[PDB]
Amino acid sequence: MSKGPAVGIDLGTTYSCVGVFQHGKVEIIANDQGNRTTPSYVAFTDTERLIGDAAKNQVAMNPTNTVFDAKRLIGRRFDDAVVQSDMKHWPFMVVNDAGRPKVQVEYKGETKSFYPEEVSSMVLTKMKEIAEAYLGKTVTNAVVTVPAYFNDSQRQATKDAGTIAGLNVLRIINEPTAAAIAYGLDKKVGAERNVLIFDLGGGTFDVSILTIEDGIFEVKSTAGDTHLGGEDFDNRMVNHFIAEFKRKHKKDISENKRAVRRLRTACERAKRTLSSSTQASIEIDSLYEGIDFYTSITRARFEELNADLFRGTLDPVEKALRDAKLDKSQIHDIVLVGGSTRIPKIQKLLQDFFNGKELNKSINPDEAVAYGAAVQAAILS
Amino acid sequence: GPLGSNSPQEEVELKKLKHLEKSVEKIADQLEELNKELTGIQQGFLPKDLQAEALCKLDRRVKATIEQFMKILEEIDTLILPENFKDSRLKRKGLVKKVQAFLAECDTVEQNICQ
Ligand SMILES: COc1cccc2ncnc(N[C@@H]3C[C@H](CO)[C@@H](O)[C@H]3O)c12
Ligand SMILES: [Mg+2]
Repeated sequence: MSKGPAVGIDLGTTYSCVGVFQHGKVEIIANDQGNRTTPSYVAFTDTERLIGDAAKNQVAMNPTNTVFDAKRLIGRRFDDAVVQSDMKHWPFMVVNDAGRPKVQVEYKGETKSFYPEEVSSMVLTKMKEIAEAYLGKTVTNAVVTVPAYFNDSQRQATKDAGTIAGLNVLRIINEPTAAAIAYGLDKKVGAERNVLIFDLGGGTFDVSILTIEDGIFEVKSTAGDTHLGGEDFDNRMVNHFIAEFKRKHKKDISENKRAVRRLRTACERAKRTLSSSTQASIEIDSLYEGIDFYTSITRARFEELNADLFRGTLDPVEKALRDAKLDKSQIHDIVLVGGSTRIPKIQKLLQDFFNGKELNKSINPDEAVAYGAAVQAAILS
Repeated sequence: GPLGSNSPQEEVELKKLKHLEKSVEKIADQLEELNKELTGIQQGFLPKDLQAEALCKLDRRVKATIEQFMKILEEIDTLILPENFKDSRLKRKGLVKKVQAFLAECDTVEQNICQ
Protein backbone atom coordinates (compact mmCIF):
# COMPACT_ATOMS: atom_id res chain seq x y z
CA MET A 1 0.00 0.00 0.00
CA SER A 2 1.11 3.60 -0.79
CA LYS A 3 1.29 6.36 1.92
CA GLY A 4 -2.10 7.92 2.69
CA PRO A 5 -3.28 11.18 4.30
CA ALA A 6 -3.59 12.25 7.96
CA VAL A 7 -6.79 11.35 9.81
CA GLY A 8 -8.80 12.81 12.69
CA ILE A 9 -9.79 10.39 15.41
CA ASP A 10 -12.33 11.00 18.13
CA LEU A 11 -11.51 8.55 20.89
CA GLY A 12 -14.73 8.31 22.88
CA THR A 13 -15.64 6.58 26.15
CA THR A 14 -18.18 4.19 24.48
CA TYR A 15 -17.68 4.96 20.72
CA SER A 16 -14.89 6.24 18.47
CA CYS A 17 -15.02 7.94 15.04
CA VAL A 18 -12.37 8.49 12.30
CA GLY A 19 -12.52 11.13 9.58
CA VAL A 20 -10.47 12.14 6.54
CA PHE A 21 -10.43 15.43 4.66
CA GLN A 22 -10.22 14.65 0.94
CA HIS A 23 -11.39 16.37 -2.25
CA GLY A 24 -12.41 19.54 -0.43
CA LYS A 25 -14.62 17.85 2.17
CA VAL A 26 -14.54 15.74 5.36
CA GLU A 27 -15.54 12.11 4.94
CA ILE A 28 -16.47 10.16 8.04
CA ILE A 29 -15.21 6.65 7.45
CA ALA A 30 -17.55 3.67 7.90
CA ASN A 31 -16.08 0.56 9.61
CA ASP A 32 -16.10 -3.10 8.30
CA GLN A 33 -19.83 -3.32 9.41
CA GLY A 34 -20.76 -0.04 7.60
CA ASN A 35 -20.96 1.90 10.89
CA ARG A 36 -19.73 5.56 11.02
CA THR A 37 -18.82 5.10 14.72
CA THR A 38 -17.09 2.07 16.30
CA PRO A 39 -17.59 0.92 19.95
CA SER A 40 -14.55 1.58 22.20
CA TYR A 41 -14.82 -2.09 23.26
CA VAL A 42 -12.11 -4.75 23.52
CA ALA A 43 -13.10 -8.39 24.15
CA PHE A 44 -10.77 -11.09 25.37
CA THR A 45 -11.84 -14.65 24.64
CA ASP A 46 -10.41 -18.12 24.95
CA THR A 47 -9.52 -18.01 21.25
CA GLU A 48 -9.26 -14.30 20.27
CA ARG A 49 -9.19 -10.53 20.83
CA LEU A 50 -12.09 -8.59 19.31
CA ILE A 51 -12.36 -4.85 18.77
CA GLY A 52 -15.27 -2.51 18.11
CA ASP A 53 -18.58 -3.91 16.85
CA ALA A 54 -17.35 -7.55 17.24
CA ALA A 55 -16.52 -6.88 20.94
CA LYS A 56 -19.84 -5.11 21.72
CA ASN A 57 -21.85 -7.83 19.90
CA GLN A 58 -20.61 -10.51 22.41
CA VAL A 59 -20.80 -8.40 25.68
CA ALA A 60 -23.99 -10.26 26.90
CA MET A 61 -22.08 -13.60 26.42
CA ASN A 62 -18.78 -12.53 27.99
CA PRO A 63 -19.42 -9.55 30.30
CA THR A 64 -16.35 -9.85 32.61
CA ASN A 65 -13.75 -10.04 29.81
CA THR A 66 -15.23 -7.32 27.57
CA VAL A 67 -13.55 -3.98 28.41
CA PHE A 68 -15.06 -0.58 27.61
CA ASP A 69 -14.74 2.86 29.25
CA ALA A 70 -10.90 2.72 29.31
CA LYS A 71 -11.19 6.49 28.70
CA ARG A 72 -12.61 6.88 32.26
CA LEU A 73 -9.34 5.24 33.55
CA ILE A 74 -6.64 6.53 31.14
CA GLY A 75 -3.88 8.53 32.89
CA ARG A 76 -5.53 8.17 36.32
CA ARG A 77 -4.22 6.92 39.66
CA PHE A 78 -5.90 3.79 41.19
CA ASP A 79 -7.17 5.79 44.19
CA ASP A 80 -8.69 8.51 42.04
CA ALA A 81 -12.32 8.94 43.12
CA VAL A 82 -13.52 8.56 39.52
CA VAL A 83 -11.73 5.14 39.28
CA GLN A 84 -13.06 4.02 42.73
CA SER A 85 -16.66 5.11 41.92
CA ASP A 86 -16.64 3.74 38.35
CA MET A 87 -15.35 0.22 39.16
CA LYS A 88 -18.61 -0.60 41.09
CA HIS A 89 -20.55 -0.38 37.71
CA TRP A 90 -18.09 -2.34 35.48
CA PRO A 91 -18.40 -6.13 35.02
CA PHE A 92 -14.60 -6.41 34.38
CA MET A 93 -12.15 -6.21 37.30
CA VAL A 94 -9.80 -3.25 37.89
CA VAL A 95 -6.62 -4.04 39.90
CA ASN A 96 -3.97 -1.87 41.60
CA ASP A 97 -0.48 -2.12 40.04
CA ALA A 98 1.62 0.14 42.35
CA GLY A 99 -0.89 3.02 42.26
CA ARG A 100 -1.88 2.55 38.61
CA PRO A 101 -5.20 0.90 37.57
CA LYS A 102 -5.09 -2.15 35.33
CA VAL A 103 -8.00 -4.10 33.91
CA GLN A 104 -7.71 -7.78 34.69
CA VAL A 105 -9.17 -10.20 32.14
CA GLU A 106 -9.02 -13.91 31.10
CA TYR A 107 -7.30 -14.13 27.66
CA LYS A 108 -6.56 -17.49 25.91
CA GLY A 109 -7.20 -19.31 29.23
CA GLU A 110 -4.78 -17.09 31.22
CA THR A 111 -5.29 -14.25 33.78
CA LYS A 112 -3.87 -11.06 32.11
CA SER A 113 -3.77 -7.38 33.09
CA PHE A 114 -3.67 -4.34 30.74
CA TYR A 115 -3.03 -0.63 31.35
CA PRO A 116 -5.81 1.78 30.09
CA GLU A 117 -3.46 3.17 27.34
CA GLU A 118 -2.92 -0.42 26.08
CA VAL A 119 -6.75 -0.93 25.81
CA SER A 120 -7.08 2.51 24.11
CA SER A 121 -4.17 1.60 21.71
CA MET A 122 -6.14 -1.51 20.50
CA VAL A 123 -9.14 0.84 19.91
CA LEU A 124 -6.81 3.30 18.06
CA THR A 125 -5.33 0.38 16.01
CA LYS A 126 -8.96 -0.45 15.01
CA MET A 127 -9.61 3.20 13.90
CA LYS A 128 -6.28 3.16 11.92
CA GLU A 129 -7.28 -0.14 10.19
CA ILE A 130 -10.79 1.29 9.36
CA ALA A 131 -9.15 4.34 7.66
CA GLU A 132 -6.67 2.05 5.76
CA ALA A 133 -9.44 -0.38 4.60
CA TYR A 134 -11.43 2.54 3.07
CA LEU A 135 -8.50 4.59 1.63
CA GLY A 136 -6.62 1.49 0.43
CA LYS A 137 -3.46 3.31 1.65
CA THR A 138 -1.30 3.17 4.83
CA VAL A 139 -2.41 5.56 7.59
CA THR A 140 0.31 6.64 10.08
CA ASN A 141 -0.53 10.31 10.93
CA ALA A 142 -3.38 11.30 13.27
CA VAL A 143 -4.93 14.13 15.28
CA VAL A 144 -6.47 12.50 18.40
CA THR A 145 -9.00 14.38 20.58
CA VAL A 146 -9.28 14.44 24.44
CA PRO A 147 -11.75 16.18 26.88
CA ALA A 148 -10.72 19.77 27.84
CA TYR A 149 -10.66 18.75 31.53
CA PHE A 150 -7.94 16.13 30.95
CA ASN A 151 -4.77 16.58 33.04
CA ASP A 152 -1.12 16.26 31.92
CA SER A 153 -1.14 12.52 32.87
CA GLN A 154 -4.38 11.82 30.97
CA ARG A 155 -3.18 13.67 27.82
CA GLN A 156 0.20 11.88 27.90
CA ALA A 157 -1.52 8.48 28.44
CA THR A 158 -3.67 9.19 25.31
CA LYS A 159 -0.53 10.12 23.27
CA ASP A 160 1.13 6.81 24.48
CA ALA A 161 -1.97 4.87 23.27
CA GLY A 162 -1.42 6.49 19.85
CA THR A 163 2.30 5.56 19.94
CA ILE A 164 1.59 1.88 20.98
CA ALA A 165 -0.99 1.73 18.08
CA GLY A 166 1.83 2.63 15.63
CA LEU A 167 0.37 6.10 15.01
CA ASN A 168 2.32 9.33 14.67
CA VAL A 169 0.19 11.58 16.96
CA LEU A 170 0.68 14.95 15.13
CA ARG A 171 -1.54 16.76 17.62
CA ILE A 172 -3.72 16.09 20.63
CA ILE A 173 -6.53 18.67 20.62
CA ASN A 174 -9.43 19.34 23.04
CA GLU A 175 -12.85 17.94 21.98
CA PRO A 176 -14.68 21.35 22.24
CA THR A 177 -11.85 22.93 20.14
CA ALA A 178 -12.34 20.18 17.46
CA ALA A 179 -16.14 20.86 17.57
CA ALA A 180 -15.46 24.62 17.15
CA ILE A 181 -13.05 23.91 14.21
CA ALA A 182 -15.72 21.70 12.45
CA TYR A 183 -18.05 24.78 12.30
CA GLY A 184 -15.12 27.14 11.46
CA LEU A 185 -15.79 29.36 14.49
CA ASP A 186 -12.10 30.49 14.57
CA LYS A 187 -12.54 31.94 11.02
CA LYS A 188 -15.36 34.39 11.95
CA VAL A 189 -14.74 38.15 11.43
CA GLY A 190 -14.78 40.34 14.55
CA ALA A 191 -13.50 40.49 18.16
CA GLU A 192 -12.96 37.54 20.59
CA ARG A 193 -15.75 34.89 20.40
CA ASN A 194 -17.28 33.12 23.37
CA VAL A 195 -18.34 29.62 22.37
CA LEU A 196 -20.40 27.15 24.44
CA ILE A 197 -19.93 23.48 23.44
CA PHE A 198 -22.86 21.37 24.68
CA ASP A 199 -21.61 17.74 24.47
CA LEU A 200 -24.24 15.05 25.32
CA GLY A 201 -23.04 11.69 23.93
CA GLY A 202 -21.47 8.36 24.93
CA GLY A 203 -22.72 8.31 28.54
CA THR A 204 -21.06 11.66 29.49
CA PHE A 205 -22.28 15.25 29.57
CA ASP A 206 -19.64 17.95 28.98
CA VAL A 207 -20.10 21.70 28.79
CA SER A 208 -17.08 23.83 27.87
CA ILE A 209 -16.76 27.57 27.40
CA LEU A 210 -14.11 28.67 24.91
CA THR A 211 -12.85 32.11 23.97
CA ILE A 212 -11.43 32.29 20.43
CA GLU A 213 -9.27 35.34 19.64
CA ASP A 214 -6.77 35.52 16.73
CA GLY A 215 -7.02 31.70 16.50
CA ILE A 216 -6.03 31.17 20.14
CA PHE A 217 -8.54 28.77 21.73
CA GLU A 218 -8.84 29.39 25.47
CA VAL A 219 -10.85 27.10 27.72
CA LYS A 220 -12.48 29.40 30.25
CA SER A 221 -14.40 26.66 32.06
CA THR A 222 -15.65 23.07 32.06
CA ALA A 223 -18.75 21.55 33.74
CA GLY A 224 -21.00 18.51 33.25
CA ASP A 225 -22.10 15.15 34.53
CA THR A 226 -19.73 12.18 34.30
CA HIS A 227 -22.70 9.85 34.03
CA LEU A 228 -25.59 11.11 31.90
CA GLY A 229 -26.79 10.16 28.45
CA GLY A 230 -29.15 8.22 26.24
CA GLU A 231 -29.05 5.11 28.50
CA ASP A 232 -30.78 7.18 31.24
CA PHE A 233 -33.48 8.46 28.84
CA ASP A 234 -34.00 4.85 27.70
CA ASN A 235 -34.38 3.62 31.30
CA ARG A 236 -37.13 6.16 31.99
CA MET A 237 -39.12 4.87 28.95
CA VAL A 238 -38.44 1.28 30.22
CA ASN A 239 -39.86 2.25 33.71
CA HIS A 240 -42.88 3.79 32.02
CA PHE A 241 -43.58 0.62 30.03
CA ILE A 242 -43.06 -1.75 32.97
CA ALA A 243 -45.61 0.32 34.96
CA GLU A 244 -47.99 0.24 31.94
CA PHE A 245 -47.65 -3.56 31.63
CA LYS A 246 -48.41 -3.86 35.41
CA ARG A 247 -51.55 -1.65 35.02
CA LYS A 248 -52.77 -3.50 31.93
CA HIS A 249 -51.93 -7.11 32.78
CA LYS A 250 -51.18 -7.07 36.50
CA LYS A 251 -47.81 -8.66 35.79
CA ASP A 252 -44.31 -7.55 36.74
CA ILE A 253 -41.84 -8.16 33.85
CA SER A 254 -38.91 -6.49 35.66
CA GLU A 255 -37.25 -9.71 36.87
CA ASN A 256 -37.18 -11.33 33.39
CA LYS A 257 -33.89 -10.01 31.86
CA ARG A 258 -34.87 -11.06 28.32
CA ALA A 259 -38.25 -9.36 28.52
CA VAL A 260 -36.59 -6.17 29.90
CA ARG A 261 -33.94 -6.34 27.13
CA ARG A 262 -36.56 -6.66 24.33
CA LEU A 263 -38.38 -3.71 25.83
CA ARG A 264 -35.16 -1.64 26.29
CA THR A 265 -34.06 -2.25 22.68
CA ALA A 266 -37.52 -1.21 21.39
CA CYS A 267 -37.45 1.95 23.69
CA GLU A 268 -34.04 3.09 22.39
CA ARG A 269 -35.40 2.82 18.77
CA ALA A 270 -38.72 4.63 19.80
CA LYS A 271 -36.59 7.40 21.40
CA ARG A 272 -34.79 7.89 18.06
CA THR A 273 -38.19 7.99 16.21
CA LEU A 274 -39.32 10.68 18.79
CA SER A 275 -36.51 13.02 17.64
CA SER A 276 -38.22 13.54 14.22
CA SER A 277 -41.84 12.34 14.89
CA THR A 278 -44.26 13.17 17.77
CA GLN A 279 -45.33 9.52 18.27
CA ALA A 280 -43.64 6.05 18.13
CA SER A 281 -45.38 2.66 18.16
CA ILE A 282 -43.99 -0.60 19.60
CA GLU A 283 -45.20 -4.16 18.90
CA ILE A 284 -43.58 -6.93 20.93
CA ASP A 285 -45.16 -10.40 20.55
CA SER A 286 -45.12 -12.71 23.59
CA LEU A 287 -43.10 -10.22 25.69
CA TYR A 288 -43.78 -11.97 29.00
CA GLU A 289 -45.93 -15.02 29.93
CA GLY A 290 -47.21 -15.19 26.31
CA ILE A 291 -48.61 -11.63 26.50
CA ASP A 292 -48.30 -9.42 23.35
CA PHE A 293 -47.30 -5.85 24.16
CA TYR A 294 -48.62 -3.37 21.56
CA THR A 295 -48.33 0.21 22.64
CA SER A 296 -47.23 3.76 21.68
CA ILE A 297 -45.59 6.81 23.34
CA THR A 298 -45.85 10.55 22.41
CA ARG A 299 -42.83 12.89 22.38
CA ALA A 300 -44.61 14.86 25.17
CA ARG A 301 -44.75 11.76 27.47
CA PHE A 302 -41.09 10.94 26.70
CA GLU A 303 -40.15 14.56 27.62
CA GLU A 304 -42.17 14.35 30.96
CA LEU A 305 -40.50 11.04 31.92
CA ASN A 306 -37.13 12.81 31.43
CA ALA A 307 -38.04 16.38 32.54
CA ASP A 308 -35.51 16.48 35.51
CA LEU A 309 -32.75 14.94 33.36
CA PHE A 310 -33.40 17.36 30.40
CA ARG A 311 -33.77 20.41 32.71
CA GLY A 312 -30.73 19.19 34.72
CA THR A 313 -28.47 19.82 31.65
CA LEU A 314 -28.85 23.65 32.19
CA ASP A 315 -27.20 23.54 35.63
CA PRO A 316 -23.82 22.71 34.09
CA VAL A 317 -24.38 25.49 31.55
CA GLU A 318 -25.09 27.94 34.40
CA LYS A 319 -22.01 26.64 36.38
CA ALA A 320 -19.69 26.99 33.31
CA LEU A 321 -20.97 30.57 32.66
CA ARG A 322 -20.27 31.52 36.35
CA ASP A 323 -16.74 29.97 36.23
CA ALA A 324 -15.94 31.76 32.89
CA LYS A 325 -17.28 35.05 34.45
CA LEU A 326 -19.69 35.55 31.50
CA ASP A 327 -23.36 36.48 31.09
CA LYS A 328 -25.44 34.19 28.78
CA SER A 329 -25.83 37.13 26.30
CA GLN A 330 -21.99 37.17 25.90
CA ILE A 331 -22.01 33.76 24.18
CA HIS A 332 -21.51 34.23 20.45
CA ASP A 333 -21.95 30.59 19.43
CA ILE A 334 -23.48 27.38 20.78
CA VAL A 335 -22.41 24.00 19.40
CA LEU A 336 -24.25 20.67 19.79
CA VAL A 337 -22.01 17.60 20.09
CA GLY A 338 -23.07 14.01 20.91
CA GLY A 339 -26.02 11.94 19.64
CA SER A 340 -28.43 12.82 22.49
CA THR A 341 -28.36 16.55 21.44
CA ARG A 342 -30.68 15.43 18.57
CA ILE A 343 -33.54 15.37 21.17
CA PRO A 344 -35.87 18.36 20.32
CA LYS A 345 -36.56 19.13 24.03
CA ILE A 346 -32.84 19.47 24.85
CA GLN A 347 -32.42 21.79 21.80
CA LYS A 348 -35.54 23.77 22.88
CA LEU A 349 -34.29 24.16 26.53
CA LEU A 350 -30.83 25.42 25.39
CA GLN A 351 -32.22 27.80 22.68
CA ASP A 352 -34.85 29.21 25.18
CA PHE A 353 -32.12 29.62 27.82
CA PHE A 354 -30.05 31.49 25.19
CA ASN A 355 -33.11 33.70 24.19
CA GLY A 356 -34.06 32.22 20.78
CA LYS A 357 -30.40 31.97 19.63
CA GLU A 358 -29.77 29.55 16.73
CA LEU A 359 -27.64 26.47 17.51
CA ASN A 360 -24.84 25.07 15.35
CA LYS A 361 -26.22 21.58 14.72
CA SER A 362 -25.92 20.92 10.89
CA ILE A 363 -22.97 18.52 11.31
CA ASN A 364 -23.95 15.12 12.72
CA PRO A 365 -23.44 15.48 16.47
CA ASP A 366 -21.71 12.11 16.78
CA GLU A 367 -19.25 13.05 14.01
CA ALA A 368 -18.51 16.78 14.73
CA VAL A 369 -15.39 16.10 16.89
CA ALA A 370 -13.81 13.62 14.39
CA TYR A 371 -14.83 16.11 11.61
CA GLY A 372 -12.90 18.97 13.31
CA ALA A 373 -9.94 16.64 14.07
CA ALA A 374 -9.88 15.64 10.32
CA VAL A 375 -9.83 19.29 9.22
CA GLN A 376 -6.95 19.92 11.61
CA ALA A 377 -5.22 16.79 10.36
CA ALA A 378 -5.38 18.07 6.78
CA ILE A 379 -3.87 21.46 7.84
CA LEU A 380 -0.94 19.51 9.44
CA SER A 381 -0.50 17.00 6.55
CA GLY B 1 -60.35 -5.40 7.53
CA PRO B 2 -61.45 -7.09 4.26
CA LEU B 3 -60.95 -10.77 3.31
CA GLY B 4 -58.97 -11.78 0.19
CA SER B 5 -57.24 -8.38 0.26
CA ASN B 6 -53.59 -9.66 0.14
CA SER B 7 -51.43 -6.66 -0.69
CA PRO B 8 -47.99 -6.33 -2.41
CA GLN B 9 -46.86 -4.37 0.74
CA GLU B 10 -47.52 -7.38 2.95
CA GLU B 11 -45.28 -9.55 0.57
CA VAL B 12 -42.36 -7.33 1.67
CA GLU B 13 -43.13 -8.05 5.38
CA LEU B 14 -43.57 -11.78 4.70
CA LYS B 15 -40.16 -11.82 2.90
CA LYS B 16 -38.49 -10.26 6.01
CA LEU B 17 -40.17 -12.89 8.23
CA LYS B 18 -39.13 -15.75 5.86
CA HIS B 19 -35.50 -14.60 6.02
CA LEU B 20 -35.79 -14.56 9.83
CA GLU B 21 -37.39 -18.05 9.85
CA LYS B 22 -34.40 -19.26 7.79
CA SER B 23 -31.92 -17.64 10.23
CA VAL B 24 -33.79 -19.30 13.17
CA GLU B 25 -33.47 -22.72 11.40
CA LYS B 26 -29.66 -22.24 11.10
CA ILE B 27 -29.38 -21.20 14.76
CA ALA B 28 -31.53 -24.22 15.65
CA ASP B 29 -29.15 -26.50 13.76
CA GLN B 30 -26.29 -25.08 15.87
CA LEU B 31 -28.36 -25.87 19.00
CA GLU B 32 -28.84 -29.46 17.83
CA GLU B 33 -25.09 -29.80 17.21
CA LEU B 34 -24.36 -28.47 20.71
CA ASN B 35 -26.79 -31.09 22.00
CA LYS B 36 -24.84 -33.87 20.16
CA GLU B 37 -21.51 -32.45 21.50
CA LEU B 38 -22.94 -32.39 25.07
CA THR B 39 -23.90 -36.12 24.83
CA GLY B 40 -20.43 -36.61 23.29
CA ILE B 41 -18.63 -35.13 26.37
CA GLN B 42 -20.93 -37.07 28.75
CA GLN B 43 -20.35 -40.39 26.89
CA GLY B 44 -16.60 -39.90 26.24
CA PHE B 45 -13.35 -40.54 28.11
CA LEU B 46 -12.58 -36.96 29.24
CA PRO B 47 -11.27 -36.94 32.87
CA LYS B 48 -12.99 -34.53 35.37
CA ASP B 49 -10.65 -31.50 34.69
CA LEU B 50 -10.82 -31.74 30.84
CA GLN B 51 -14.55 -32.51 31.04
CA ALA B 52 -15.03 -29.24 33.00
CA GLU B 53 -13.10 -27.33 30.21
CA ALA B 54 -15.08 -29.02 27.36
CA LEU B 55 -18.41 -28.21 29.13
CA CYS B 56 -17.27 -24.57 29.60
CA LYS B 57 -16.32 -24.21 25.86
CA LEU B 58 -19.76 -25.73 25.19
CA ASP B 59 -21.31 -23.19 27.68
CA ARG B 60 -19.80 -20.22 25.71
CA ARG B 61 -21.25 -21.69 22.50
CA VAL B 62 -24.68 -22.15 24.12
CA LYS B 63 -24.51 -18.43 25.30
CA ALA B 64 -23.65 -17.47 21.68
CA THR B 65 -26.72 -19.42 20.47
CA ILE B 66 -28.91 -17.70 23.03
CA GLU B 67 -27.57 -14.33 21.89
CA GLN B 68 -28.36 -15.11 18.24
CA PHE B 69 -31.95 -16.07 19.17
CA MET B 70 -32.21 -12.82 21.25
CA LYS B 71 -30.92 -10.77 18.23
CA ILE B 72 -33.66 -12.46 16.05
CA LEU B 73 -36.33 -11.38 18.61
CA GLU B 74 -35.00 -7.82 18.57
CA GLU B 75 -35.11 -7.82 14.77
CA ILE B 76 -38.73 -9.21 14.74
CA ASP B 77 -39.59 -6.49 17.35
CA THR B 78 -38.73 -3.72 14.80
CA LEU B 79 -41.76 -4.82 12.75
CA ILE B 80 -44.96 -2.82 12.75
CA LEU B 81 -47.69 -4.77 11.05
CA PRO B 82 -51.04 -3.25 10.24
CA GLU B 83 -53.99 -5.17 11.68
CA ASN B 84 -55.01 -6.03 8.11
CA PHE B 85 -51.67 -7.90 7.66
CA LYS B 86 -53.23 -11.05 9.18
CA ASP B 87 -50.79 -13.50 7.50
CA SER B 88 -47.68 -11.52 8.62
CA ARG B 89 -49.10 -11.15 12.15
CA LEU B 90 -49.74 -14.93 12.40
CA LYS B 91 -46.25 -15.69 11.01
CA ARG B 92 -44.57 -13.17 13.37
CA LYS B 93 -46.40 -14.75 16.41
CA GLY B 94 -45.53 -18.32 15.39
CA LEU B 95 -41.83 -17.42 14.78
CA VAL B 96 -41.53 -15.63 18.18
CA LYS B 97 -43.10 -18.68 19.95
CA LYS B 98 -40.76 -21.06 18.06
CA VAL B 99 -37.70 -18.94 19.10
CA GLN B 100 -38.98 -18.89 22.73
CA ALA B 101 -39.35 -22.76 22.65
CA PHE B 102 -35.66 -22.91 21.40
CA LEU B 103 -34.54 -20.46 24.13
CA ALA B 104 -36.15 -22.68 26.81
CA GLU B 105 -34.15 -25.62 25.29
CA CYS B 106 -30.87 -23.51 25.38
CA ASP B 107 -31.65 -22.74 29.09
CA THR B 108 -31.89 -26.48 29.95
CA VAL B 109 -28.41 -26.88 28.49
CA GLU B 110 -26.85 -23.60 29.77
CA GLN B 111 -28.10 -23.84 33.39
CA ASN B 112 -27.04 -27.50 33.65
CA ILE B 113 -23.35 -27.05 32.64
CA CYS B 114 -20.34 -24.86 33.75
CA GLN B 115 -22.26 -23.11 36.64
C1 LIG C 1 -28.21 7.69 16.07
O1 LIG C 1 -28.80 8.34 17.19
C2 LIG C 1 -29.93 9.10 16.99
C3 LIG C 1 -30.48 9.36 15.75
C4 LIG C 1 -31.62 10.13 15.65
C5 LIG C 1 -32.23 10.64 16.75
C6 LIG C 1 -31.70 10.39 18.03
N1 LIG C 1 -32.34 10.91 19.12
C7 LIG C 1 -31.81 10.62 20.29
N2 LIG C 1 -30.72 9.90 20.55
C8 LIG C 1 -30.06 9.38 19.52
N3 LIG C 1 -28.95 8.63 19.75
C9 LIG C 1 -28.48 8.37 21.10
C10 LIG C 1 -27.06 8.86 21.36
C11 LIG C 1 -26.52 8.06 22.55
C12 LIG C 1 -25.04 7.74 22.46
O2 LIG C 1 -24.63 6.90 23.52
C13 LIG C 1 -27.38 6.79 22.53
O3 LIG C 1 -28.08 6.61 23.75
C14 LIG C 1 -28.33 6.87 21.34
O4 LIG C 1 -29.57 6.22 21.60
C15 LIG C 1 -30.52 9.60 18.17
MG1 LIG D 1 -23.83 -22.39 32.21
